[PDB]
Amino acid sequence: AGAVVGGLGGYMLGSAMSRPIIHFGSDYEDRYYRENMHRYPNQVYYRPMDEYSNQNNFVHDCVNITIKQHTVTTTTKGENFTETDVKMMERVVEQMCITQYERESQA
Amino acid sequence: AAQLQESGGGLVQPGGSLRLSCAASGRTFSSYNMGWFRQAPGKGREFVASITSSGDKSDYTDSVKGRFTISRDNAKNTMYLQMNNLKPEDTATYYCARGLGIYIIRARGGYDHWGQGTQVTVSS
Repeated sequence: AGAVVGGLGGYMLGSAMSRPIIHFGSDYEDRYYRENMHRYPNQVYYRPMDEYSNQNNFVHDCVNITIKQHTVTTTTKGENFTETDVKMMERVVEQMCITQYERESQA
Repeated sequence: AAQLQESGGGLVQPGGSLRLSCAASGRTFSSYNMGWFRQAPGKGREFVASITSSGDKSDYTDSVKGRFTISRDNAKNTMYLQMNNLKPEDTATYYCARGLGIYIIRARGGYDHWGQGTQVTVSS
């Protein structure tokens, strides 16, 4: 699906994904993630692979734009993300963006 | 028709330093995010660094982070790229460009108004 974000088109909005379970190195944080993960994205905004020369740049945009857009939309519904929430969203959305890169790369 | 023009390129020894400039015509410089890209023969144009309209945030590609510094002088319609600890792999034509949309990104499609470029060659 094509998309416009922040006034720029040429984005794609990926499919709704099975959001991975991320581990953080304590059981507490792992449980916090399980209890909160429904608040985090399950789909990612990205741009065509050919607009980058490397994987890290593709993934950086995907993480950055996805979380920006998610924060806008969810703020309008009364959400507020803690520092911990932001960190955890960065980690899961990074994984989902790397998975998407690998789909683009094998195509 | 805002026009961008790069300058400051040259031939630099490895480990050397160069400062590039990007001069903008017109009267809306400070209203737009801006970025630097580079292109070497055989490769496509790739992200180097970016800076928001107000200068409040900047961004870099991994391979130049810590060596290169982007800045802008909003009173003088000019952006700069300070390139330190230059390496052979930094050889390229460097382009400045104006951001599209409200967010600085790394993608080629995030910018337009490309200048004609300035050549940087780092010897080896």
